[PDB]
Amino acid sequence: FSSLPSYAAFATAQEAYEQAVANGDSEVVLKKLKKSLNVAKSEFDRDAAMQRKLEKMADQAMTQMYKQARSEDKRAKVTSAMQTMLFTMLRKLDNDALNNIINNARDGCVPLNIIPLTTAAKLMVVIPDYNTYKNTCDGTTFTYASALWEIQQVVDADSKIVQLSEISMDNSPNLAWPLIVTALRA
Amino acid sequence: FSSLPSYAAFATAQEAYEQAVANGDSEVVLKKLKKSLNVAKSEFDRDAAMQRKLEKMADQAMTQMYKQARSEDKRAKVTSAMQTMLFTMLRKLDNDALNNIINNARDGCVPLNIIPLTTAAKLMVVIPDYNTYKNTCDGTTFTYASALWEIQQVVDADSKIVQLSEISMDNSPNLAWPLIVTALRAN
Amino acid sequence: NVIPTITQMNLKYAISAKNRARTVAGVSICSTMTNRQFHQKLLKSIAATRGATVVIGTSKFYGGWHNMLKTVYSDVENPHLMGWDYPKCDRAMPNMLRIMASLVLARKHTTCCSLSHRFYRLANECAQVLSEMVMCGGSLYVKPGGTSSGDATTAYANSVFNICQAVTANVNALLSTDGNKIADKYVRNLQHRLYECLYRNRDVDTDFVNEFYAYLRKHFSMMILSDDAVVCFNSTYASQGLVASIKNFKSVLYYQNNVFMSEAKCWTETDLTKGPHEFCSQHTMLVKQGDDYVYLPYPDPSRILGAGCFVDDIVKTDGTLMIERFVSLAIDAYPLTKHPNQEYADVFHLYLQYIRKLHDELTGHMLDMYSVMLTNDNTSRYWEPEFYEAMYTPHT
Amino acid sequence: VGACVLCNSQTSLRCGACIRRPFLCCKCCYDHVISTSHKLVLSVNPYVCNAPGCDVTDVTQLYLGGMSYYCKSHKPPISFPLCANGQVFGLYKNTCVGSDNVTDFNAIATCDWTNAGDYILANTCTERLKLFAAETLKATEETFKLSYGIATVREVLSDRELHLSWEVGKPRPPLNRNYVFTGYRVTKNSKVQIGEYTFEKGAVVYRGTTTYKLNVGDYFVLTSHTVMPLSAPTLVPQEHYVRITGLYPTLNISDEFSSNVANYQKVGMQKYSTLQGPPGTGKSHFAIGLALYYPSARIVYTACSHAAVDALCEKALKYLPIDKCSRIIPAVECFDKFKVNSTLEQYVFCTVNALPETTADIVVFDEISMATNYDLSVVNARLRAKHYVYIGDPAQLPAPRTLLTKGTLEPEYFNSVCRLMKTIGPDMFLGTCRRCPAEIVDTVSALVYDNKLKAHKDKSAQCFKMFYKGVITHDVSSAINRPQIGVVREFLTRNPAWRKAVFISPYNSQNAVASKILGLPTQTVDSSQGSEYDYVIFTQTTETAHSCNVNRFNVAITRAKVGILCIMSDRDLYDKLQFTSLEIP
RNA sequence: UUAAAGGUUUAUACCUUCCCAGGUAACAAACCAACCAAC
Ligand SMILES: [Zn+2]
Ligand SMILES: [Zn+2]
Ligand SMILES: [Zn+2]
Ligand SMILES: [Zn+2]
Repeated sequence: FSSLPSYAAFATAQEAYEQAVANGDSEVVLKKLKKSLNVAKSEFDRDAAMQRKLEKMADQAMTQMYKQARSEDKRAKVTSAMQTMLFTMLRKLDNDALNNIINNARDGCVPLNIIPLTTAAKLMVVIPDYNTYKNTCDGTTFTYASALWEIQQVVDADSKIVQLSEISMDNSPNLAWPLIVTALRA
Repeated sequence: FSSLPSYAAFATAQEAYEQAVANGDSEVVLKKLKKSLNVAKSEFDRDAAMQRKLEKMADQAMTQMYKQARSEDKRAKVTSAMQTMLFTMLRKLDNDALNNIINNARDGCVPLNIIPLTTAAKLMVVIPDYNTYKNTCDGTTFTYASALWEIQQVVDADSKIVQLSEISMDNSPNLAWPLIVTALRAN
Repeated sequence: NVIPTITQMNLKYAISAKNRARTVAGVSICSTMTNRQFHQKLLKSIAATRGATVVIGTSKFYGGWHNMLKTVYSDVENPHLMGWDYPKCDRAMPNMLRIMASLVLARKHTTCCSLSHRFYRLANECAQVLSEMVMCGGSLYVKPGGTSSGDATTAYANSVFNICQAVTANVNALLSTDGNKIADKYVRNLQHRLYECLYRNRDVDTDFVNEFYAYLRKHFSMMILSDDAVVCFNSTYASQGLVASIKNFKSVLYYQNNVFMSEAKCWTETDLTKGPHEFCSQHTMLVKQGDDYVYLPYPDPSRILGAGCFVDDIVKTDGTLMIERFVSLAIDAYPLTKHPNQEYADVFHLYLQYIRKLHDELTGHMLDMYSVMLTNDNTSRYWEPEFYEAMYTPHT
Repeated sequence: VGACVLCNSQTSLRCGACIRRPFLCCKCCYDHVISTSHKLVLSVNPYVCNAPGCDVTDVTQLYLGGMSYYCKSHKPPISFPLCANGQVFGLYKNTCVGSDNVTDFNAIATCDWTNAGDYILANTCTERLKLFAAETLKATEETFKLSYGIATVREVLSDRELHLSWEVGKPRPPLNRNYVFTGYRVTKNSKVQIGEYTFEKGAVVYRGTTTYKLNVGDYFVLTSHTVMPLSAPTLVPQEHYVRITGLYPTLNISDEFSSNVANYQKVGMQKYSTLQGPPGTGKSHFAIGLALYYPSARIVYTACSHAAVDALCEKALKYLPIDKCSRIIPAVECFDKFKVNSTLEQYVFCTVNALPETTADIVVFDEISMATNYDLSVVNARLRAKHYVYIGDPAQLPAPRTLLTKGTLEPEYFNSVCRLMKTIGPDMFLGTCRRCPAEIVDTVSALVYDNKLKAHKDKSAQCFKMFYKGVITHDVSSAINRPQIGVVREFLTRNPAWRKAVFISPYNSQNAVASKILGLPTQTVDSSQGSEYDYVIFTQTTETAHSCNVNRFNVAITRAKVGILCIMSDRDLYDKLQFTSLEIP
C-alpha cells in the first residue's frame, strides 16, 4: 500500500520525527511531532485496511466465480468428453480383438446384436461391400473379434437368400450390398 | 450522516476555530476555542453512535418480517394444494360399491386391505415370466379374489403394447419380462 | 390416537464392494416430528456421554479411538477380543425385539406422561416404523417386519438389540453348563439364583440384577455402535462355559433371529495389543507417537483408492475445482504411514503429491486465465504431514 | 464465458438489456452501459442485487458484497462498485483491449430496425458486428411476429373461405403471401398443429398446403422459431488461385454448356465466386453445368426457400444422375423423387435452415437476391467447401423486410454478396437473355443492368404501355385500382387473345379484384420471381416506392415470353419503358 | 544560599480513574454454504 496520500503524510511525519530525534529539540515540541504522528498512522493503518480486505475479497469472490463457470460448462460437454476419453483409453488398451472390431466398425462391419461368447450362439454381421468380404470372409469361415464363425446364411438387403459361392469380384454388382452374414461360433 | 442537527455544531466550531487560528491571537483565548471543538467532536460521537447502529437492526428486522411474510404465503399455497389434492382424489371413490360394504359392518369399521379387493374397478398384474402367466392370466378372461376379470391391455417393461397372440413359449424370449396386464371387473 | 403413514423406498447411489442394490427409507414428516419431540431429549444425552458401553457420538480423532480401546480393556482378567456381525440385521429382526427396544427407550418417561400416553406412543411407533405400508415403484406393499433405516432412532434401537442378544447369549451359556463340575462357590450360587429368578420369580429382583450386571461388567466387557460390536472377555470363564463363547452366540441367533451366522462374519483375537480386527470398517494399528504408544485407525487402502478413482457427479471428475475432497481423504488415509508395508503409506504419499499437483494446476489455470495471484500461504499446509499428525494427536 | 463482439477479448459479461446478450469486454461493456439505457449486464450469474425484495438491476448502482451483489441500502459494510475505473468488474479483467468508438454497436443494439440506415450500418459494419446486427434483426422480427393477434375460425362459410375473429388489444397482420400462418386445433389440455396457411380478403379466403374440413375452434398463428447465434462470417476471406484447385474439369463437354465453360474454369480459380444472372439467362443451367463440368466434384446446392432448391432438383433430374442426387427434408411438400435425408451422396440439395454440418468440393447458393447475412453466416457455418458459387441477381427482389418503414433498401445493402456484386461487380455475368422479347431486354438492361443484358429473341411488337392514373383505393393492407382493371377489360375485349395472359400486380387485393373481374390468373411480383409466362398484363396500381421499385418493376416485366401490356401510373418508368404506347379508350 | 507554614485560581508537566470513537489480536457463539468419513 504505497500509492496512497496517507503514505506521503506518514512519510512526512516520520521525516519530522527523525529530524527531531537526531536534533533533540525539546520535550513538548517533539511531542507535537508525535501528537500529530501516531494519528497520521491512525488514518493510515485504516485506509490501508478495508482496501486490503477488498483486494483479497475480490480475489476470493472471482475465484469461486471461475469455479462456477467451470462447473456449469463442464457438465454441458459431457456427451463428447466421456466418449473421447473412452476412445483414448480404448486405443491405449491395445488388444487385438478390440482393435479388429473397432477397425471393422470404422470401415464396414458392425454387428446386429451383442456378440456372444458361447461356442453355440449366433451372430449377424453386416458387410457393406465385397472388399470387406475379402478381408473377413474366406470361404465358409468368418474371422471376427479374433474368432472363427462358420457361415450358414448370407442374405442381401431385400431379404433374398444368397448362397456362399455366388459372390466373387465381377458378379458382385448384382446384389443388394448391405449383406447380413449369419454365423455360429466355432 | 450530514443532515443531523449537530452538523451545524461542527460547522460553527471548526469555522471559528480555523478563523481564530489564522488570526493567531493567543493561547489563552485559544484554550476555550480548542475545548469547544473538543467537546463538539464528542457530541457527534454520542448522537452518531446513536444512529449508525440503528439501520443495521432496522434492516435485519425488515429482512426478517419479509421472509416471515414469504413463509406465511407458502403456508396458504400448500394449504390450497393439499385440499385440492384430497378433493380430486376423493372423486374417484366410485361412491356406490363401497357404500354397500360399509353398511354391512357391525360398527362401520372394515379393514382397509379389502377396500381395493372388493370395490376397485381396475386390476393390474405384473408377471415375471410366461410360466407364471399361464397359471394366472391365461386366456382372454380369468378369475381372482372371487371375481371375474376381462383383459384389455398388455404392455412390457418398455410401456409398448403387446398382443395376446405374441405371448407364446417360443416367442417369449423376445419380450421384456416384467409384463404389465390390466383387466376390468366384469359384470 | 394412531396415525398410519407411508414411507417411500429409495435406491441408494454410492460405492460398495459387492453388487447389492442397498435401499433406504424416506419416512414421512408426521412420524419424524412426533418422534423427534421425544427421542431428541432421549438421545442427546446418549450422544454426548463418554466412557459408556454405547460409543455412538464420540469421535475417533484426537486420541478418541485409543480412549475407546482402553475403556474396553477395563480390568479384564484374561483378556481376549471378539467381534461378530449379524447376517441381515435390518431385515430379519423379529417383531418382539423391536417392540422391546422401543419399550426400553420409552422407559425414561416415568414422570412426564401417563401410562395410556406411553401405550399410544408405542402404538404409533409400531404403526409407522414396524409394520407400515411402503410405496415401492408406485404401488403399496405391507412390510412384514424388520426395521426401517431412515427413522430417527435406528442406530440406537440396533444398539439395544445388540446388547440384548449379547446378554441373552451369556445367560443361555451359563445355564447350559453342568453345574456340578463348576468350581467356584460364588458362581454356583449365582447360577442357582439366576434359575430361581428366571423360572420361579414373578416379580423383579433389583439386588440380583445389580449383582449380575456387576458380574458381566467385570468379566464380559462390550463396546457397541449400531449393529457392530467389540467385546473383551475372560478366557478361563469362556473355556469353562461361565461366559458366552462364539458357539452360544451362534446358537442364540439361530433360535431367536431365524438366521445362521457363518465364520466370515465373526472373528476372534488372542492378542489384545494388536487391537480388534475390524470396527466400522476401520482396522487398528498400535504405533508410537510422542513417547507414548497409541492405537490408530487405518482404513482399507482399496476403499480410499476407489474413492480417488471414481466419483459421484460428472463435475467431480476435476480435482482442481474441489481440493478439500482430497484433503479429507488425506486425513483419513494418514495413519497408513505407520504401517510396515510400503504401499499403504505410498497411497498417502500419492495423495499428498497429487494434492500439491492440483493446487499447482489451479494456480496455473487461474493465473493464466486471470492475471492475479491468490495462492496464499495456508494452502501449502495441505501437502504437509503435520496438519494430519495433529488431527489424531490427543489435545482436542 | 465468451469473446467480445468488439474486441474478441475473452470475457464472460453479456449485456442483459440486449435481446441477443452479446459478450462484451470490461471496457466495451462499460462504454455500452454508460452510453445507452442498457444498464443490465449478465454473467454466469446475473449482476443483480441479492437483497430479498429489491428491484435494483443497474450495474452502475451495485456493489460486490460478501460473495453476492447488493444495492447501496442492502450492501454490507465492505464492498466495491462493479462499475468503476472505466470498466465493469467481471471475469477476464486484465485481458481486455477496449474500443475507441462503440457508436456502431450502440446504434445496432438500440435501433428498432425501422430505418434504412439501420440496415445500411448492419451491412457496412464489421463482420462480427454484421453477425450481431443480423442476429438482432432476426430476433426483433421474430418478436414482432408475436405482437400480432390470434385469428380464430368463428364460422366456416364454405370451402377455401372462412370467417375469422381477431383478438382484442393486438394488431392484425397483413393478409398477403408474406405472412404464412399455422393452424392449431382444440384438444383436451394442449394444442396440435394442423399445418401452414395463408390468408387473403374474401370473409377470408385461405390457401392451405393440405386441405381439411376444419371447423370452429381452429385458430391461426404466425409460427416463430428460435434464432440461433451466428459465428461464421457472411463471406469467407477471398483466395485467388493460379490453377484450378480441388477440381478436375471433364475432357468432353456438350455445346449446351460450352458457353459457360470458361466461367466454370474461373470457378476453380478463386475461393468464392459471384454470378449475376438476369431473368431467362440460365442460372440453374449454369449451376448444373458446373456439376457436369466437374463430374467428380462434391456439390451442395442450397437456397433459402424450398422453391429454388426444387427448381435446382428439377434441372438435376434433367441432366444429373438420379442416384447421385439427394434432397434433404426436415422432419411443406417439396421435391420428392431424390432420396430423402442422405448426406454422403455426390450431390446434395437442401435449404439453408436445414443444411447439415459437412464438407464439399463446390457449394452453389442459388438466388442470392433473397439471401440475408444470417443465411450467409449459416451456410458458411454448416458447409466447408473448396469453392462457393453465389448465383442470383441484385437487380431482382430481395427478402422482404417487414420492420422497415423509413427509407428504401438498395441492392448493395441486401447482403454481403449483393454488396460485392454492386460495388466491385459480379465475378461472372450471364449477358444473354433467352426469355424476354428484345423490347423488355433493352428496357431492363438500360434500367438495372448498365446496358449489359443482350436479347436472344427479336422484338415481338407485342410489348405495350399505357399511361393511366385511374383511381387508387386502399384496404387494410393493400391498394386497388379499379379503373386500371376497367382499362384492362376494354383491352381484353378489343384483344381477346390477351385472355391467355397472366395478370401481375404489386398488390394482393389488386390481384383479387383482377381475378374476380377478369378471370385471368393473378400473381404478385414477389411470388412471380422464378416464373415465366407467354403474355403478361401488369398494372402498377399506385405510384408508391413499392410499386415504383426498379428491382420489382424489372422482375414484373421480365415475366413475359412474348408480349406484355403495362397500365402504368408512374411517368418515370413509363417513359423508361421501350414499349409501344397505347391511347386510353 | 535565601524564616516557616497556610491560602486561592489559572498555566504547564506527571500519575490515576471513568467515558467516548479508531485499529490490531485473541476467544466463543450463532447462522449460512460446500465437501468428506462411519453405519
Ligand atoms: Zn413423555
Ligand atoms: Zn471490447
Ligand atoms: Zn445492450
Ligand atoms: Zn437492493
